[PDB]
Amino acid sequence: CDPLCSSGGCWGPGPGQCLSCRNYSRGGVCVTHCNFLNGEPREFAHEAECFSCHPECQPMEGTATCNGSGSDTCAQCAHFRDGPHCVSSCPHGVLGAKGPIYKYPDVQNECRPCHENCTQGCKGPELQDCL
Amino acid sequence: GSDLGKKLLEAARAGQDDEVRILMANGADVNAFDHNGSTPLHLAAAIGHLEIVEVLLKYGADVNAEDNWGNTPLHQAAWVGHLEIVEVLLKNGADVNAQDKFGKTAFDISIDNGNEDLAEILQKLN
Repeated sequence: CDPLCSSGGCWGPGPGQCLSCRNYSRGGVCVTHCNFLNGEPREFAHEAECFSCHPECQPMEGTATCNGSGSDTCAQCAHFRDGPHCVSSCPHGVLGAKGPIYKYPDVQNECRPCHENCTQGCKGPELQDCL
Repeated sequence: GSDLGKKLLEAARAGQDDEVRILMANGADVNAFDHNGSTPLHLAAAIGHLEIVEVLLKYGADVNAEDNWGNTPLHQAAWVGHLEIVEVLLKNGADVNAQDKFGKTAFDISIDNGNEDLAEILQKLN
């Protein structure tokens, strides 16, 4: 049996062949720990299982990169942030509840609304900022 | 393919054509969706990236997928005036008479926005 299997026992000598893990498991394979502080992809744990952080979470050094799988549970957004979600880009007319949503990124890479009358996007909040 | 589906949604969103091609070659879920129900095809249709639209369609994207509001990618393409994307979606089986939450088709949307070319294309193609 692999040393990462619990006191219970195993069905084969491999890490992915234990009946239960001593510490953590990544896709049914026993591991010493998840990619909490180092490694790729960065991970969080739930019930002793390792799950990947959303790819838009900025990988943090010496601290957790996320506490869940959603783009809203990152410690920091790698690129831009739209409301609670880490996104690779601000909306470019993607449909929302009342039609197309256009936003621009601010100095802090936060997505802010375009002016009501912008049809091709914007680079700021004013009407003269349309396009 | 689930981790790659999340990466696929972001690459399609940012119009990263090469990234999408690499992600599809690695088997990313082409019908994955974000918190708005938007699939990679909805996102590609909004930013106007015709080659991303064609790559996703080649890899089996559902041309009639709906977001949280009942919108198909044809609705998204018509709303922002992407005529060539409307033409490619129609060629790959898009339902021309799919209705949104207000009972409107791509044609009604084009008429409501005064896009005469889009309305004409929709009439001639179907």
